[PDB]
Amino acid sequence: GTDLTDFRVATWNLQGASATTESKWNINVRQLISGENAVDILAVQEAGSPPSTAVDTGRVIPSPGIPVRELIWNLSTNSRPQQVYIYFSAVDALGGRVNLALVSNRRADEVFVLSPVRQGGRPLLGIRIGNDAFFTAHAIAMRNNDAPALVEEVYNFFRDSRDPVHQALNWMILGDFNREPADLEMNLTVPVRRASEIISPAAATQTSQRTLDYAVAGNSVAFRPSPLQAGIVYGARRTQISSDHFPVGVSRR
Repeated sequence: GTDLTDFRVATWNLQGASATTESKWNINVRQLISGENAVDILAVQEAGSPPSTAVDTGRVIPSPGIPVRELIWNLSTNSRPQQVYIYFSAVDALGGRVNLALVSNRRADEVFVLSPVRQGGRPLLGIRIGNDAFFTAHAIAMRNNDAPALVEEVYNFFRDSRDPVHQALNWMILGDFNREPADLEMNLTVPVRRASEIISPAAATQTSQRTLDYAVAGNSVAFRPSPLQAGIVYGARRTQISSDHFPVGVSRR
């Protein structure tokens, strides 16, 4: 119990494309995951292609026909955070504008790959570190979209586990839900509402003043609210990155 507060996590839709993401990874993602205020886990949407120097470990990951690879990314041989692990899903083997990733400063103990909940939707990619699981999500930009069903899929996945320790993992879904926080909350079933909390920043997370990028923390057997808060990473700076979404960080209030 009392888990998620040990981690600084974040989510960023970097609006990347497979052919041109080198700077967004080698500069912008690198800055989020290293240095004095590094996040431990970063969820990425529209991830493009991973850094050219990150190398597949060959880890065998069970998956229901969804591409997923573990890569090691060596960042330095001095700077405290020396290497990180990337879990990358090429969603399209074609244009590549809706790929997903998780970056972590610890190897994943377990990797989760859950199927899309709607035709044309993205899968859910998650990792477990100890008693906590973290997912990256990218709901469809449409009216009345798949965000509630994505959250419901994660809640049911853990509830249905045969192992009681897996049923009680603390989970967090970080992503671009493509609807505002209250709009997601009101469209969840009663048991999922009572078993989770939405953690969202007070500010807009994209340039159109909408709050679309945030986190849902939950536990499928015994939920207790966590003292977590979300904020805009770099909210105090005027940034010139080629994404219309801002990174959103989550950690203890």
